[PDB]
Amino acid sequence: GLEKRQGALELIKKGYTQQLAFRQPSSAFAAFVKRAPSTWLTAYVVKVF
Repeated sequence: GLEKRQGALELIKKGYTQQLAFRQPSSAFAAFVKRAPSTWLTAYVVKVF
């Protein structure tokens, strides 16, 4: 379709920002800022990022 890529990039940037909201001070990630850090999720975030 083309031209629809720009709208896709905004979704990636938006998803990136949201994921940062769940980033704990330990630089790790989890389902919530309260739940214990998940080794897998933290590793997965790196894979996509």
